[PDB]
Amino acid sequence: IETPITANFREGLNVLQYFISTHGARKGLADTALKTANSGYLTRRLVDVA
Amino acid sequence: VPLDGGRFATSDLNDLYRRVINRNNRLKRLLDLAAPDIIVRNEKRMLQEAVDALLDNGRRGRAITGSNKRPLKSLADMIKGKQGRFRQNLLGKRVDYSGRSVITVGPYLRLHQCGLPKKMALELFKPFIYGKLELRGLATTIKAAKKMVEREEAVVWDILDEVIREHPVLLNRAPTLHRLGIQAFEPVLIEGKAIQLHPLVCAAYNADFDGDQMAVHVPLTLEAQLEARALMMSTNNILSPANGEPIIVPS
Amino acid sequence: VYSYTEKKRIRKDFGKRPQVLDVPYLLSIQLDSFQKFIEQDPEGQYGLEAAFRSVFPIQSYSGNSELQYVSYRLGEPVFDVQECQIRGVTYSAPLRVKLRLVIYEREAPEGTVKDIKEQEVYMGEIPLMTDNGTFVINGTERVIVSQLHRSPGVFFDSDKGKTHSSGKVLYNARIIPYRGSWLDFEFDPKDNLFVRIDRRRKLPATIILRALNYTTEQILDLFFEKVIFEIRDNKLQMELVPERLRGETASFDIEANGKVYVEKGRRITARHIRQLEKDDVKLIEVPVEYIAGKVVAKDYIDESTGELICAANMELSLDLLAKLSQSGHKRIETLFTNDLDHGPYISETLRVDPTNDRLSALVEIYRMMRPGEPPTREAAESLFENLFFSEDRYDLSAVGRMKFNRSLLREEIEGSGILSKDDIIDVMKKLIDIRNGKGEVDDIDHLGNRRIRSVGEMAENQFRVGLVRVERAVKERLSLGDLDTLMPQDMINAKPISAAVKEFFGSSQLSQFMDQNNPLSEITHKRRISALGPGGLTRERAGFEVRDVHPTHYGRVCPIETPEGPNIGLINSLSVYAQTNEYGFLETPYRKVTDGVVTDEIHYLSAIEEGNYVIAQANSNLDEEGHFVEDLVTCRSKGESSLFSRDQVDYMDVSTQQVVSVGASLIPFLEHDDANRALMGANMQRQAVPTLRADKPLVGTGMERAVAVDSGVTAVAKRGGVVQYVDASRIVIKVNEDEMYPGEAGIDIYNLTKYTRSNQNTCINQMPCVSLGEPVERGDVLADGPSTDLGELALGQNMRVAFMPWNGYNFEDSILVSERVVQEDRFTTIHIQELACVSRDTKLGPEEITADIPNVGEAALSKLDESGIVYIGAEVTGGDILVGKVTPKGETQLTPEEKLLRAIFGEKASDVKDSSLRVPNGVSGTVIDVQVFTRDGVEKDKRALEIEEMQLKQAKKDLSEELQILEAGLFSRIRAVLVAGGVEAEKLDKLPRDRWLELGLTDEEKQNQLEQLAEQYDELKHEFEKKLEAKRRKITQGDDLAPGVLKIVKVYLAVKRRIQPGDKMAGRHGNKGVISKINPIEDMPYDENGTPVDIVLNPLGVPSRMNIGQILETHLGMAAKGIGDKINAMLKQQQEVAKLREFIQRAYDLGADVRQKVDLSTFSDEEVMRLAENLRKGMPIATPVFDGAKEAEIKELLKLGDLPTSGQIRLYDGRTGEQFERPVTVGYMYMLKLNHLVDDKMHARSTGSYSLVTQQPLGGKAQFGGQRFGEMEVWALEAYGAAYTLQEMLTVKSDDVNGRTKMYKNIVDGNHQMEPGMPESFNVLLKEIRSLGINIELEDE
Amino acid sequence: RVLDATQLYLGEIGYSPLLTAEEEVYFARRALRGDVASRRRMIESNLRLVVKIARRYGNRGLALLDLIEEGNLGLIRAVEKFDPERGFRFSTYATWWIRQTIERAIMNQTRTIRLPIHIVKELNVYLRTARELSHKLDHEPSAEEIAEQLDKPVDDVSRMLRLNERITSVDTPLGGDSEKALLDILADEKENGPEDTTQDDDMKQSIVKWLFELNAKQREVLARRFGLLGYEAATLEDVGREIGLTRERVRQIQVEGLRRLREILQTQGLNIEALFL
DNA sequence: TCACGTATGCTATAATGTGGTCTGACGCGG
DNA sequence: TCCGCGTCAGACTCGTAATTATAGCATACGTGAGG
RNA sequence: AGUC
Ligand SMILES: O=c1ccn([C@@H]2O[C@H](COP(=O)(O)OP(=O)(O)OP(=O)(O)O)[C@@H](O)[C@H]2O)c(=O)[nH]1
Ligand SMILES: [Mg+2]
Ligand SMILES: [Mg+2]
Repeated sequence: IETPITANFREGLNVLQYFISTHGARKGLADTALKTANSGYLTRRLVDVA
Repeated sequence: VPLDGGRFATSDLNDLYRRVINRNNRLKRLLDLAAPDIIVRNEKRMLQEAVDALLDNGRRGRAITGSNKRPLKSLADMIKGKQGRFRQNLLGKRVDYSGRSVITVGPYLRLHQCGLPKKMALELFKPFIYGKLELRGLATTIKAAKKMVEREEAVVWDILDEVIREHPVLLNRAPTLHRLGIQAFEPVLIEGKAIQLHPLVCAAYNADFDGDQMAVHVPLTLEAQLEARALMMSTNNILSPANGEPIIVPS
Repeated sequence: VYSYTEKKRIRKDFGKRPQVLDVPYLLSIQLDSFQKFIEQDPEGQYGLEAAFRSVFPIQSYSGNSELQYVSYRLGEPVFDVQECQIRGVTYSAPLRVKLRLVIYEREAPEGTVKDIKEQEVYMGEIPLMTDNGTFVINGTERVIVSQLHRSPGVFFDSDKGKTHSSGKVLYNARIIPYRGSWLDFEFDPKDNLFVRIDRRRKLPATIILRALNYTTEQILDLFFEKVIFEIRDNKLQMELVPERLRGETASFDIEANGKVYVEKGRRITARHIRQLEKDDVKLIEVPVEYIAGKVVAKDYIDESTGELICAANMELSLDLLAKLSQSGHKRIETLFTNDLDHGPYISETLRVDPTNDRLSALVEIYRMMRPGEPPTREAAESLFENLFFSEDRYDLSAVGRMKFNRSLLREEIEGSGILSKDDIIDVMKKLIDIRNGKGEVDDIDHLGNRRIRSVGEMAENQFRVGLVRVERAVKERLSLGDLDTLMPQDMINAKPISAAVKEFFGSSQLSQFMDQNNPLSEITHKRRISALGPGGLTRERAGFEVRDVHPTHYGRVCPIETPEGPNIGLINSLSVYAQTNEYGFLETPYRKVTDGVVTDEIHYLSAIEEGNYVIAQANSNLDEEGHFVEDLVTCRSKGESSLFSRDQVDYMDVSTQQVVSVGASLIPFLEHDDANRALMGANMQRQAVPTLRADKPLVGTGMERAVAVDSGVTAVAKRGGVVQYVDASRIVIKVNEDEMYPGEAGIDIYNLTKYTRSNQNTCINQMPCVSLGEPVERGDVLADGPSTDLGELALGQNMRVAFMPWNGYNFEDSILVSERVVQEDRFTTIHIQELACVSRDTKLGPEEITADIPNVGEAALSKLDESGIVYIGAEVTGGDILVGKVTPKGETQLTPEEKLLRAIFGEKASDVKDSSLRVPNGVSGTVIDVQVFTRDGVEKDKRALEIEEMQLKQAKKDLSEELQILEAGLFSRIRAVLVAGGVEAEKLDKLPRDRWLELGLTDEEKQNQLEQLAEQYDELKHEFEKKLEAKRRKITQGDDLAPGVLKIVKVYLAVKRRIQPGDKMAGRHGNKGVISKINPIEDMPYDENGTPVDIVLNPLGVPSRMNIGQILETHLGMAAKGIGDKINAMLKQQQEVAKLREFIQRAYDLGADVRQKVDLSTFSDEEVMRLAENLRKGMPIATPVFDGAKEAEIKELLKLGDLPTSGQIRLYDGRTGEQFERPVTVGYMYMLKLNHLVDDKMHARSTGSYSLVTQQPLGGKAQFGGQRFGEMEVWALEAYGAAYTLQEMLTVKSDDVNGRTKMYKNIVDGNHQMEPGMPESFNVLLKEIRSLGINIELEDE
Repeated sequence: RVLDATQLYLGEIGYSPLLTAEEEVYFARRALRGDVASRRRMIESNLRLVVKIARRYGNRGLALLDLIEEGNLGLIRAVEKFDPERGFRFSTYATWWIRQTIERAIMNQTRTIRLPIHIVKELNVYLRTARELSHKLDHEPSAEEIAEQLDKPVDDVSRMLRLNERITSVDTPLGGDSEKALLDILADEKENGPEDTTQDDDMKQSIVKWLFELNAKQREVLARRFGLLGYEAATLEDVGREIGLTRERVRQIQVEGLRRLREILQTQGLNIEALFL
């Protein structure tokens, strides 16, 4: 994102900085649910080969 | 099989076999009747459709939908999928003398110990109790030993304490990414329903006590006990097998 | 100006931004939507009206007979919600529909003067929505979640690369109707326009135009601009349009008049263009060589021969030009196609098009959808017209037509549901415009393109399906039957419609068990939006783009509330102020800014409308009753945010809260919390089990009261007035004259729901808030629901918390709790479990519910009464029998041992087994209630009969007290009317009230009032009779049960569960923990004052988590309690009302720029001491979300409590007595006990039952299951050595049948030897492979 | 790319000749006399009728193709028992046969647990009655309400509606997602747990040891009666076949063996302990 | 030889070609 | 080049248990029990 | 519908 968050958590985000935060946060959380699968599929391919 | 409700429940293979038999027998009939060839052909197409559905449904185009709309599970589907029989029932299985509960800290524990709830351990070591009860002659037979455990008599606790002594238990956490996701401990009987984990091994399990749970498994044979104490014990698996560094590290 | 329930306890507000619009009713969506479905509208096609007019009138295939719809009506519900929940039936209204069978003569042309038969037919019961927003389906409360789908209309999308490593962007149009086949247009790498009907095989786009009757020359005239070529004398000329060249390179020397403008081989800039245009250039001389390549527009033929020289859309040459000249054509219309802006796409597509005429095109279309089947002309016209041009099979809907027309830049919103020939061409035109470079692609994730379907639309659709299934049956029977004997009801079937709707409200993915752990859980569940289920996305289909936060989600959808799971991003909580537009788009309120001054004029803007205006931020500073203080205001437009001047500002955010959803609004210092942790915080608040004592939150936001009221779980006063009678069961209020209607008696009765079971087996208990003889207004809380304090929402309990390590007892988020918490029964929770015992009829004979049970101790039978039912109030523990039941066994061929054993005790005990319902193992509770459902024919149990005696007499008492309090309250009014114009005070009280039918006064308005009260009295008199007969019938009614089932006994257990190690607790900043140890009071860190801390949480689980909200909550919580401790001290010493008033006014009016004013004074002394008594257990404070309390305000509040500004205190170790070496942060965190109790999660198994085919042990604690030893877990044993442990796990522990029994016997024999075998799962595998016809033998040694 | 069995078959049927009245009469006379071609042509030409009937009663049990083949069997019986001498048309007579064979097949094959036409016909009347009741009673038919209308036994109506209960798939995963199939919930009932089987082993082993603890003549007429040691479970009177050859002395000695054994269970620690069992 | 569920049989106006979900992705053959 | 088939992590918890429609009656076929 |  071209606009960074100037503020910190002690300062408190404003509505716009918090909303902008959300994107990164949720992509992180979705990553754990969805990508774990490809990581884990690589473990399983490796295990079968060796 | 009959459900309790008086209803029956059956495999989809029965629906696929019935398809095949109906069309096959109808083909025998139409051959006995010397039917015109257009109709014989239709029946031969339909017979091949039914057998192909029975072997591998969905490969030959549009799979035969049963009751909900879902395609009937065919023979190949019971072998093939991850869910088949290989991955589900054979390369891994459900296991006896297995339990689980929420984990919680045991800062007082030594590295080779884990808090195992009384009621959980009572149940896991049932045959081992029955056995000592009969060697002490406190239980006349197995059904009397079972009823003494059901009544949770005071002498039974003392016997259970005696069995668990020097008997290792396997703790497992999902996901098991590397081998240290299973470790053996000597159990410590504790009043209360939560498993107590030694902090220093929390690293290997990636265990944090905000509600994580663990599987408990009892190695039954002398061989399995020894493999747990020598190979899989917490104390003996200090260094990561991945890199040389100690995994058992204060944090 | 505060309400009565607020006078009892006022929350201090640190908010500064005045709220111009109040939080709306939160359960708006569910109610409005369903209300539209059932709502009787004559015109406005909504729900059923629309459904009937759409399908009906249904006329027969012969055309003699037709069935037409008149009107419908919902019968009143057979069973109330209560009886439905107990009995396990759907709460529904019978649908009766008036229908008219009209018949025509075949001999007369269309004579309708034969037979018109009109009657009211039953078509199903429709499930009704509760006033809360739920449906009760088979005795279970369920919520149907609103859906989010792609709005019908047009969409222009493009594979950004993907196909062809060429890396070509292929543009496409998709026309999506509400009902019908999809119409796709797309480009190919070679720039050929293609049509996919119903995403079948590809066809050239021009073919669809031929089917719509377009000649080649007409097609070209539609997409292409014509360029005229005049052939004068010998030189070639062409009619020039000054711009056309524009940004092209001049291939010839361009000469105009006599004078050379362009140089050959140079690029024509703006100067050349304006020079040529101003000179008025219309002919330019050109070389003959330039036409080689130009495309002819029309068919040009030789007027001499009359044969075609060149067909339309043909590439010209020097020889075709020559032939054209000599034939006598000196004007040639050619296509303008200059690459770049004007691409020849349709020209090239016509050359790819194999079809010639209309028929040839219709045949090819017909052959695509129905490949093989020979064309007929009738068939091809019929199919093509029935695709997109039939009113019955195609319907864009109003929203489809509206979004379609706006996408094609039309003026008119409303129009035809069927596609016009002009529609299709306009769509193709826009596609091609986008390819050229003018025009842009629509975005699918944009909320302007995602529409909300709440319930009513979905119930409507399922109901249409039911009707359609009926139409086939109906039309079929109208043609076959004789018309005159046959009435309409013999043709209609109710079971198809009932089945369609039943399957929606019961089988559907969107219909789910309401999440009722707590009020917030309910309210948030009912305002859920799911992109999943039918007509939506799937988890497989769902990418990463849809899941992420879209810019348009601002003010409509919560960015921070979504399941952390596979459903992440598909399921969304609605924002606070958000609402559905008339078409079903989401919209958000905004304050209109006029001439820079910010009005209170409030406009709801849709996703598309929002893009157009510049909207200032809510935090933007307004200047005292006019414009913005600051010159450059921070605003947002075009989906992005920056500074603007004041004149540019159009609008502004209504509240600071509108971005956030309900659940997240309840998080205090959200502003200081990481969005991830905040998400899980809002998610865990839904998991909070209500404690025995519902404790308010000291650090709140203000949404607390809104949520408690709107959830419906609180009893709220409609009429108000003074409370006549309180009871732990009921509240009767006497209404005030101003709202009290002069017709019916003005006494409101609210019956409170006592200790009832939730879906999650939590406890639902309503207690009375107000005291006897309390004056109350409309909208005052009369009774508190389960997790509500005086009107406010109370999900858990606030506690004295200290952040510091203990001896590893708070290691990784592990929680150290004081014994005092357990003693005070805080976080003690109530669970009400419903167990049923079913008496069925088997092939051997009916099962008996006698107390006479083979092989049972007197200890067990003590607790059962005559019938075999446990007594009310009886405490029970695992294995105790609740309802005794025995099942008939067939002739038992016994093992010799059993023959001997049965001979020894002689307890042959007849031909019967023991199938008694007994308490599940380890659960232990008190029996609160018992229900008996019998059928009709079978002789009732003695205990069932005494239960009905109780229900009958109790019913009689209930109804009797209704008529008595209603008659007393009604004559109390007549008494006041009679005094009006007839003083008889003492004289009227002496004669009996029963003989007051004679009493009147003079004929005025007051005599008419007496008539109203007298007609009501008698109405209530008969009403009481028919009510009592209904109750009596339902109590006697052998309810109709499942086939096979003779009777059912439902036992309700009440369990009190104590907090304990393993139980899961969290705060509201997503900060979880499992309790590790309960510490004695002596051991816990204590203050200088000697007061021990309740909970010791680990400091190290804050800076990593970046939820700083919990720390601010703790500092403010201590400050709140500081002031409560001062008020508690002043109340203990009585002191002066004047002095308390002083302190409390200075307190409420503390904050730097406090919005909330509290001019204490006006409060009467009695109001003030009731207020102080509530403020004593800590002054409750509200920190709005994004407009919260500042650190400086919190430190100022702490100074008012004489607590430290650091909010750190000196602590002393309970054990040693010595001080901790540095100050510790202590204060009050509001904590929650989640549903995850160790009691329910702890499970263990040695040996049990085993699976049917695979012979492996079952899964799950309910089935007494073994833990799954997965691939992952196996690999661990493989990495180690452990080969015996692995084999054990594979063989004697799972399948190996012989092995497991043998090894069990060995372990009791103490041999600890395995003796392995072959896993039965493998034996199955073999059999399954041989069933495939593969020989899989096992070669022996 | 015509691959579908149905579309192929319907293509083949369309390619047939449509018969007239006089043509039907000519072919029908030759057909009954036993013409090969006449039978084939009448069947092939009238396949169209089967389809317009099998497609009519669709989504009721079997699939169109399956409903078309069985319907074709009706066509054959129709051509076999057609009377060309009667002026009345073939289509009229055939419609009966095609509907009959389709309905009969749909009544048998459709239900996994096979149901007799007699019960099916009874069921039909119960269901039609339920429909008329539902139209006037806004609620649905009770078993007793249906029984009252037909003047039949409540028990008989209940038995019938029980047989209507259609079958739940075991292989079908239930938990919304493919989480767990019903198979894995439902345990093997006929198979005892290792706990129960081991308990029977203990009793059996104990019996052998209990037989060599009482009198030699007290465990020779007690076990040989119950069939514990002996081969066949005899009665008091039948123990006479061995060596006992008594009726009174066998009954006194059987009970004498059990009385001494009752005190062996009171002392070991069972009797009333193992009475609950 | 009947009792009882099951099965086969015939009805004769004419009628004669069928009719749910629609969007994953990145790899690797044929 | 385009269609087809193949993979996509690992356990755990709950909760519930549906719908349709096939006419109506007379002789024919099989087994067991009673006279 | 959830829990790691
Ligand atoms: O979706 C999930 C979540 C968690 N887990 C497993 O459970 C563990 C606990 O999941 P947590 O959410 O507690 O994460 P964490 O301990 O890694 O980090 P904190 O937020 O607590 O600081 C994870 O580390 C992983 O091993 C999963 O397997 N899947
Ligand atoms: Mg964690
Ligand atoms: Mg965790």
